[PDB]
Amino acid sequence: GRKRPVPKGATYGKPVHHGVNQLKFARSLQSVAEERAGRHCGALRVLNSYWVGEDSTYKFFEVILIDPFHKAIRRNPDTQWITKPVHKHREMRGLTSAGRKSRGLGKGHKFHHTIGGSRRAAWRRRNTLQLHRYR
Amino acid sequence: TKGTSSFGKRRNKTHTLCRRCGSKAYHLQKSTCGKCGYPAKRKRKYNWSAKAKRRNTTGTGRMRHLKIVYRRFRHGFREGTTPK
Amino acid sequence: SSHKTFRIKRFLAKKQKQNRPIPQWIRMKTGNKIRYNSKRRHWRRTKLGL
Amino acid sequence: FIVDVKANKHQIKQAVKKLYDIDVAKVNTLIRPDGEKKAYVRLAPDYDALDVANKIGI
Amino acid sequence: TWRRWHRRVNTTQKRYAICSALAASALPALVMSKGHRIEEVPELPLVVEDKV
Amino acid sequence: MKFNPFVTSDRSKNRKRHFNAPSHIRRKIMSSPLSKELRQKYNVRSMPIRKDDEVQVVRGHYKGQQIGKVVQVYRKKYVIYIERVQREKANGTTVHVGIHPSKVVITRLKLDKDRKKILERKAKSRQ
Amino acid sequence: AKIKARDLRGKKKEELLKQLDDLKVELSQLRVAKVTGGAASKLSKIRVVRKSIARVLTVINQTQKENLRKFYKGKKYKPLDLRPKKTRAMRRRLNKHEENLKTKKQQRKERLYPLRKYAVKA
Amino acid sequence: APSRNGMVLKPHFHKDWQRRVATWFNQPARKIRRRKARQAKARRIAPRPASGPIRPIVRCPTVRYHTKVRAGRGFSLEELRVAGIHKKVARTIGISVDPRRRN
RNA sequence: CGACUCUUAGCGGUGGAUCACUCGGCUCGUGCGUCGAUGAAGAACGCAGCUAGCUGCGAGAAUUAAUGUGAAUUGCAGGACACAUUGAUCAUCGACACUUCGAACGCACUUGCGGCCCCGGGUUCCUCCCGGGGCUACGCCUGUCUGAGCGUCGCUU
RNA sequence: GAGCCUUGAAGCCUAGGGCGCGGGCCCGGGUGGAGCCGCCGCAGGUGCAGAUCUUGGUGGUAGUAGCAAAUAUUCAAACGAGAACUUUGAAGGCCGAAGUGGAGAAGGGUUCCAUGUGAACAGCAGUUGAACAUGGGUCAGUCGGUCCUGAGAGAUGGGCG
RNA sequence: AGGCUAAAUACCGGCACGAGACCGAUAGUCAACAAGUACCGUAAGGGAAAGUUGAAAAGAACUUUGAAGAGAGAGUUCAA
RNA sequence: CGCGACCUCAGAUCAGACGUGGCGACCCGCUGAAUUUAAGCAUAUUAGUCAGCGGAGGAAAAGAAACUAACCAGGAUUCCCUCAGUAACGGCGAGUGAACAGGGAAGAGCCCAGCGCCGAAUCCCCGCCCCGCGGGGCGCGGGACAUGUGGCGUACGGAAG
Ligand SMILES: [Mg+2]
Ligand SMILES: [Mg+2]
Ligand SMILES: [Mg+2]
Ligand SMILES: [Mg+2]
Ligand SMILES: [Mg+2]
Ligand SMILES: [Mg+2]
Ligand SMILES: [Mg+2]
Ligand SMILES: [Mg+2]
Ligand SMILES: [Mg+2]
Ligand SMILES: [Mg+2]
Ligand SMILES: [Mg+2]
Ligand SMILES: [Mg+2]
Ligand SMILES: [Mg+2]
Ligand SMILES: [Mg+2]
Ligand SMILES: [Mg+2]
Ligand SMILES: [Mg+2]
Ligand SMILES: [Mg+2]
Ligand SMILES: [Mg+2]
Ligand SMILES: [Mg+2]
Ligand SMILES: [Mg+2]
Ligand SMILES: [Mg+2]
Ligand SMILES: [Mg+2]
Ligand SMILES: [Mg+2]
Ligand SMILES: [Mg+2]
Ligand SMILES: [Mg+2]
Ligand SMILES: [Mg+2]
Ligand SMILES: [Mg+2]
Ligand SMILES: [Mg+2]
Ligand SMILES: [Mg+2]
Ligand SMILES: [Mg+2]
Ligand SMILES: [Mg+2]
Ligand SMILES: [Mg+2]
Ligand SMILES: [Mg+2]
Ligand SMILES: [Mg+2]
Ligand SMILES: [Mg+2]
Ligand SMILES: [Mg+2]
Ligand SMILES: [Mg+2]
Ligand SMILES: [Mg+2]
Ligand SMILES: [Mg+2]
Ligand SMILES: [Mg+2]
Ligand SMILES: [Mg+2]
Ligand SMILES: [Mg+2]
Ligand SMILES: [Mg+2]
Ligand SMILES: [Mg+2]
Ligand SMILES: [Mg+2]
Ligand SMILES: [Mg+2]
Ligand SMILES: [Mg+2]
Ligand SMILES: [Mg+2]
Ligand SMILES: [Mg+2]
Ligand SMILES: [Zn+2]
Repeated sequence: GRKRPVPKGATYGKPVHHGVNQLKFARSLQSVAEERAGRHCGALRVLNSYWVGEDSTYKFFEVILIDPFHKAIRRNPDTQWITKPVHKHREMRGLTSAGRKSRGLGKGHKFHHTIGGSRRAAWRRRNTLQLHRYR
Repeated sequence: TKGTSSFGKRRNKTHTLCRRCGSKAYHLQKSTCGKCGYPAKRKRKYNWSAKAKRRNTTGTGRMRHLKIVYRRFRHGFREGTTPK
Repeated sequence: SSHKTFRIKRFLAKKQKQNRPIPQWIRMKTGNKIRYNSKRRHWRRTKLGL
Repeated sequence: FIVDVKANKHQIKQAVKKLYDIDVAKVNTLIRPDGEKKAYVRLAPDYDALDVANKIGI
Repeated sequence: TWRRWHRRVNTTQKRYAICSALAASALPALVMSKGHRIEEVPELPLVVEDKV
Repeated sequence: MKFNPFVTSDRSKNRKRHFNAPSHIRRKIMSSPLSKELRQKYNVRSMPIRKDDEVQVVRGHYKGQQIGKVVQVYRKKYVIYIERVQREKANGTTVHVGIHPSKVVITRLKLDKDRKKILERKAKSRQ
Repeated sequence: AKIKARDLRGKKKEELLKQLDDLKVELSQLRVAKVTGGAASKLSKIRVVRKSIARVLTVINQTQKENLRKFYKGKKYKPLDLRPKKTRAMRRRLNKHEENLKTKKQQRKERLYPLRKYAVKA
Repeated sequence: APSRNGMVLKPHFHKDWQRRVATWFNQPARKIRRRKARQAKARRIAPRPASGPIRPIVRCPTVRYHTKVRAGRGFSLEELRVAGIHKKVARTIGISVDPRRRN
């Protein structure tokens, strides 16, 4: 898990938040690997990634990247969806498999917190104080 | 000897005119800017100061390319020139 | 300071270009209400500071 | 003469020799504080500065 | 901006007001007291032909 | 009544476009009516005025029977100046009086091929 | 005397260069006349001289650009100033052919099962 | 703070609701937009009828609404096979097809 | 009797309140979806005949070319006044041009110091010789060129 | 309201006439020059004597305090309408080489120089100035930066995030 | 435990746009005006004041006192 | 010892191409307090917000069920009215707080890995010819990727011979 970057473990708040040692970071390490790979190479497009190794400390992933300007990918129209500019940097918006699995969406009674789109859109639609002309 | 006798010793300017936004903020002793952050690749902007965005965002200078981007978008980026 | 870099002399050269009053024909123009240069900098009261 | 600031002694010397058809002994440049360059172009002793000034019209 | 601007009326009261206005348009004293010049005008509510 | 929703009835917007219209719009603004015999002869209501048009003034301090030729058209001031219409200063120097071209009845136009094309378009559009 | 663009566009570059050199000689002589005092009828003239220099330079650059395009037209990998300019998103448009390019399964599916036109009242 | 005999009130206004106030000032605007959308569809798309695909007779799952009836989604592939037509051929005819609906 | 002080009224004097006006804001709604490595936003400097600011431009610098309209811009002298040649201003702008810093990109930046290729004159040629033109930032993709291994193997000495 | 009017609306003043108990109002007289009011309903950012109220302006104080740190000025002439102060002659003094002298670094940016004006600035004054307006002025192989490292700051390889 | 997909939805940034039971230069955006300007702080940053002659300058020719500032006559304008 | 093939790699100012940065009102991902309330204050509320960081588009996200329900069963995502200030959470204090129906706008569905079958029938690049305007895209001859697996036939609604 991650350690809180506050100096000397001091939070300066209520006793809710003094747990500097344990913040357990809602994104997965697979999503961290996707972020680091795509941000080191923003010219590529992060498709997916998978686990290949662990010992104690270092967790090892292999990431597949798509080149949106090679001619074999600009042709073959089962692949042209990732060439479109709405798929730029999927790894940092949370559009891959590990990204969706870290966002925690899906159909069910176990996912009413993010009922549609995202949890912030669900918060928006549930705390919109809606007002009309005729009341 | 705290005030007017100590104002006379102020002689060496720490801030000098930077070269990206030009606002006298390039701190020479630290080799960085105080307003835009010149050795950083990105402009130093924040949300706690709305007036800094009001000074520094687009619409306050030339927009010498961006206005003619509007002027070409008004017709649709033509390539042919004219009839006779 | 009597010796300084080239950008400071560019800045001081533009300020010497600025330091001149309104000519007598712009006030004589049509639809004008500019009567004196309000951006007139004097070298004692206002210091430009590089 | 008054010269643009992007020129040097050699370009001023070549410009004078290729425009006014006269030889140049030396060129001393300063930056005039309005923003231009003041160039003192001393000519060869074979030429006459008064005659060159009358031919260029100053 | 969220002042309560627009006010809903019952549709029965809307139709009631329409019927009351159309009934009060038939009496000559009410329309002359509103100020329309009905001196030389013929009979109340005027019905013109289908060629109009 | 105004029906097209892409034109203003706003007083501020109309005065803004009027006092900041460019010169090719100000030529259309500074249009002048014609005399009754000339509009009978040409079948046109009004024409934009130019440098060499003869002018009878109908309203103002100078009124009627003063057919003169204009000299200057300040489109910045919306003012034509007439050669016959004079006013002395204090020091005996004459100067032309400011006359707006909407209070101007043109008695003689200037003949030009471009104005013949304009007049033909006016007559064809008036029909 | 006047300098017309249709007069400039018909001449060769060896005459345009000499006429430009003559315009710049007149430019320098009227700069000398501007510095000295009694040449007050030459300042609108130096205005129209520098506008004429701009016109001649424009005609020369137009001629050079169209002369470059006459043999860079139809060539693969044309240079960057001759490539289209429009905007970056319109550079990252695929193609009309790459947009209309469809896979064989979807093409055969549209061959077999096309959309129908109909009406349902009786 | 409380008073005489009135109902205990707990309004949910402690959160900063003033930023997120969505007031329907564009409700006739959306009405005109959606009128023009339906009219532009009926003009440009087809002589197909508005609300094009046909919907099934469907009973509502409840002990409350199951006495009533509803226009469903699709025609429940076993039903479509008994009617005897292909799936996408039915979709191009105008039959709405849902592969999930059982019988 | 005059001088000083107080209260009204008339007139006069910094003062700009009230009233009247608006090329201004504020709110709402609709239409479109638009930056950049082919150099973005921003900044510095410069440009008018008389030109400090704003506005407009980039050594072609108060705009160039083309189209449309059709005799002006204007405070002043001048300039094209021509239109049975091409035509001033204005708007559109679709063609050219767009100094320097700036993601800024040869290095950090003191406008300093270089390194290749080509062209002109300077002892007609490199040898740290002047001017001009092109290139020279990081990461990465596909393909080409070169070589590193006691990584694995084939054939032979 | 076939309301009021450039034959004078709003606004403002008034030792004028009046009404209502009062909130206030109507008319007359004087400036002003383009909009205003009455009734019935409707909606308010709708009435000020205060809040060490906010902004702006003005009195008593008041022609009052104050123009007093560093020994000191005086006569004649001149340009000038105008001189305790500007310039020159002369006299007497001070700073007295650790200077009230001659030039520099940082800092200022045209203040340096000439000509002209003296409403504005200089706490009085000017014919004077660092004020104003116009025009000038900074020339380098051999003076310094540029070259070098010092304390230190720093990117790539690498690591962290 | 792999992936795409238009529609209804949102928009206080931007390009034009139309309306207002809104405000009227101490109000309304800080800014109707050479406004993020003058100016202040080393810097982050803070941040103003400031609309109106006339229908057209026709902005007072000329005489006179003073060196001028200013003034008395005279004149333009319905009106100084 | 030398030559060659494959696999791991390094170099270049190799040919072609790509990301940086800005605006950020709407949208996505992370993490992220306290003033305030609870009349005190720790749990709670403020708030999964303010600030901070990273991204793209005119929309974004989501989107074809490892779903809802438990009866005469429905059937992608989104948006509105209801559900509902309800079930429920809470020093069960202050307060917080959904969902399934149901009615409407919108309607569009699909593809791939595996399984086998097709002698890789597939894609990238280079050179010349066939070509029309304002310009780049099909067909001929050899250089690579790919058998550690291109493309067609296939998608849980069954599919193939
Ligand atoms: Mg109610
Ligand atoms: Mg002491
Ligand atoms: Mg750098
Ligand atoms: Mg300062
Ligand atoms: Mg308006
Ligand atoms: Mg009580
Ligand atoms: Mg709060
Ligand atoms: Mg005031
Ligand atoms: Mg032209
Ligand atoms: Mg070169
Ligand atoms: Mg009343
Ligand atoms: Mg109030
Ligand atoms: Mg109000
Ligand atoms: Mg008061
Ligand atoms: Mg009171
Ligand atoms: Mg007080
Ligand atoms: Mg006082
Ligand atoms: Mg005294
Ligand atoms: Mg005393
Ligand atoms: Mg003293
Ligand atoms: Mg004397
Ligand atoms: Mg004398
Ligand atoms: Mg002595
Ligand atoms: Mg000593
Ligand atoms: Mg000394
Ligand atoms: Mg001096
Ligand atoms: Mg003098
Ligand atoms: Mg004084
Ligand atoms: Mg001065
Ligand atoms: Mg020497
Ligand atoms: Mg470091
Ligand atoms: Mg690194
Ligand atoms: Mg799935
Ligand atoms: Mg998905
Ligand atoms: Mg959508
Ligand atoms: Mg006022
Ligand atoms: Mg103000
Ligand atoms: Mg006027
Ligand atoms: Mg009067
Ligand atoms: Mg309390
Ligand atoms: Mg407390
Ligand atoms: Mg919480
Ligand atoms: Mg935030
Ligand atoms: Mg970005
Ligand atoms: Mg975009
Ligand atoms: Mg998705
Ligand atoms: Mg409670
Ligand atoms: Mg909560
Ligand atoms: Mg499925
Ligand atoms: Zn900066």
